[PDB]
Amino acid sequence: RIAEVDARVVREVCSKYFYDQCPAVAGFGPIEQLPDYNRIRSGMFWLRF
Amino acid sequence: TNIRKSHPLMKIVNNAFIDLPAPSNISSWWNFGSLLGICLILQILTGLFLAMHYTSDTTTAFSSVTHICRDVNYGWIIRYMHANGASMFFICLYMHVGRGLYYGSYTFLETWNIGVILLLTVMATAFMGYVLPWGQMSFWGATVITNLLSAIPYIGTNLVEWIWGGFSVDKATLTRFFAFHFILPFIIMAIAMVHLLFLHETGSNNPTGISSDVDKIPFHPYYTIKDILGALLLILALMLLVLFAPDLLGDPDNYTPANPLNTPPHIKPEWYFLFAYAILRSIPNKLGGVLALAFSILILALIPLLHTSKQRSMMFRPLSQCLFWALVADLLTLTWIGGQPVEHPYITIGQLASVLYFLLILVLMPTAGTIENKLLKW
Amino acid sequence: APTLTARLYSLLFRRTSTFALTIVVGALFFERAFDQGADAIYEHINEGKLWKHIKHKYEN
Amino acid sequence: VSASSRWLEGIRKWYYNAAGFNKLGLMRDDTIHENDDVKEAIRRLPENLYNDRVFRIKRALDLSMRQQILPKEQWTKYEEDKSYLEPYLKEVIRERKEREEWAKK
Amino acid sequence: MLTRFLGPRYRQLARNWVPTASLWGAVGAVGLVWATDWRLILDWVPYINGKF
Ligand code: HEM
Ligand code: HEM
Ligand SMILES: Cc1c(-c2ccc(Cc3ccc(OC(F)(F)F)cc3)cc2)[nH]c2cc(Cl)ccc2c1=O
Repeated sequence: RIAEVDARVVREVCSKYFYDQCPAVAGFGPIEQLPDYNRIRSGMFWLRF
Repeated sequence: TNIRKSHPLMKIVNNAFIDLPAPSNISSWWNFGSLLGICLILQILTGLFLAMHYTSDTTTAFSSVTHICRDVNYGWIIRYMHANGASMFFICLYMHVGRGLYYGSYTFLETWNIGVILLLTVMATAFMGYVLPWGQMSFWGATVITNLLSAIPYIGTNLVEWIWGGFSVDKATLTRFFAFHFILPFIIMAIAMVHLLFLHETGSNNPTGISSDVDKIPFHPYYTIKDILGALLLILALMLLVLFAPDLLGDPDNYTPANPLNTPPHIKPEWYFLFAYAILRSIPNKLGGVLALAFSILILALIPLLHTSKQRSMMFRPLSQCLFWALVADLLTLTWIGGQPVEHPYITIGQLASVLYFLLILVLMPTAGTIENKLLKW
Repeated sequence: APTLTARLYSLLFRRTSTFALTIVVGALFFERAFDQGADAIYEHINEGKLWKHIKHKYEN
Repeated sequence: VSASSRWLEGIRKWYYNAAGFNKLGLMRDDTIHENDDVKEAIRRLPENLYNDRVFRIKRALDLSMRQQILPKEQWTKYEEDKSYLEPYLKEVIRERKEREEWAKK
Repeated sequence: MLTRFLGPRYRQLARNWVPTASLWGAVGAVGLVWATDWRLILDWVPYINGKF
């Protein structure tokens, strides 16, 4: 199973599961600098791509 | 790591617009300050395209403006946009000032005073613009404002002659008014940069009047989209005026060429100065009238000194709210009176309105503040 | 996938270059469509008044 | 009991209800304008009172954002609103006036 | 003299990024044609051709 992976498969799987997805975020402690949820969400894609 | 936070030029924009912490509960009244940013640029654009077809010669000024209206491709659109943008600018400006007065934003003394300077500069630019068409009202407004400095003792006539560049209003006056009208908006923009700079240090206010460091959100994307919506509504109102009522806020008399001999019997200035024209008509005294006119505008500089309440904003101060709306109604009364002939009973009403205006600003607001301080037991 | 919006997302709106291409093509067609509709409405409201309605009478 | 005191109590209760800061769940001392004296007085508060003040202000700001108010059963009662920032601000003003009096000489 | 960028990794990266560059070029071309109202190209488009 491992030997059959290549760059194309990794790109397709990552584009499926990461790109332009709504994440879940948890923060604990001095987290005043943690970005807003809109900023985290907008960081899940690129305008160049 | 991120170029946005380390580049020399983009860092300023990042700290000014993108990552600025702002309160989460500022209402729509905070949009007007951004709208004044838009309108200014609009007047710089449209006006810059009117200067490519305008000639300041006294014999070929009215004709040049009619050439712009009739011969230039889409020139009527640009002309009437520049004409109504002044009314939009002054509506936004008065809303900005009322917002600052109601919610106690005047405690930022530096920003407040720089804003007073900006208000005076914009008033001068608007007045100098209205002379360039060279109609009846242009001539008889330039005459009156230039003679307004004749009340100063011992130097009045010389200053009047120096501003006129002659013994009367003539070609030299029109040319220098054109030059000043061209150049002054750039100075206004330069001062507005300082208006923003002094506000960057202290942060912004909110309707509650309570410090909002606990609840902050980034400026982008939350107040960029509200800026876009406000700009859209502004464009809607401006285009409604331009396309469905091009001459509602104007005056017919400025469509006749300037006549140095005759004077219309119902002279009046533009709608956004009438209140001053109501004050000056009230006092039957030249120097007293001019001083009252100056003080009615410069009394905003003394507003921070008269604050006597423990609470910053009027959100929790019912008596102050009642007095504020009485002041607004009185300003509307003065604006109504300024458009009427000097005759009975409007003289008495104008005098009473001016007295009420000054009394409300100077006497009653601190008294209400002190009474409210005693009611809350502190 | 059966839904129209799912097809539009999976086909066009995933990438941003395709999003921009869709926007410019939509603007290109929407310009002509809106112009024709507005001109038709304006001509119908003011029928028998515009120059083009009374043009045939005078020019030979 | 005094009739003048009764009228003062009635007027003060009426004005408290009319001011409306209680509808957001705030107390009177939450709404004070913060200057150097008040900043020092707040800096001297203990932990629990400071945290309570922070949470009350935060909830009020959220209600103001959403253009809502609390239900009538959670409004601050006029009689139970006891000032917590009185002695601290009193002592700070006293010290400042002592400094000014020394400076006069 | 940018000879640092001749290797398998850079040709692989170029192969990956070619389609997006082509799409952005197409966006630029279509935008230019739509903005300039260039009749030379637009006269061949079926529904647009009726506007002239
Ligand atoms: C804050 C900026 C400005 C304001 C508030 C303003 C205001 C005005 C007003 C009220 C008028 C009278 C229009 C009328 O009664 O028909 C006017 C006319 C004029 N303005 Fe401005 N203006 C501004 C900036 C500029 C600039 C930057 C220029 C040129 C670079 C310019 C060029 C002109 C010209 C040529 C006229 C006379 C032509 C006409 O009658 O339309 N303006 N302006
Ligand atoms: C062309 C003139 C002006 C421009 C371009 C301008 C622009 C702005 C902008 C962009 C802001 C920040 C956004 C906002 O708070 O809405 C602002 C805030 C402010 N301006 Fe102005 N302004 C002008 C005139 C004035 C005047 C005449 C006054 C007062 C007499 C004034 C007083 C203030 C105050 C007090 C604030 C801060 C409000 C607060 O946060 O409590 N400005 N202005
Ligand atoms: C008082 C008065 C005015 C008038 C003119 C201007 C203002 C406001 C103003 C004030 C100062 C100013 O210059 C400054 F900002 F200081 F540089 C620019 C504008 C207020 C009123 N304008 C009239 C115009 C006609 Cl046509 C006739 C009579 C009147 C009339 O009696």
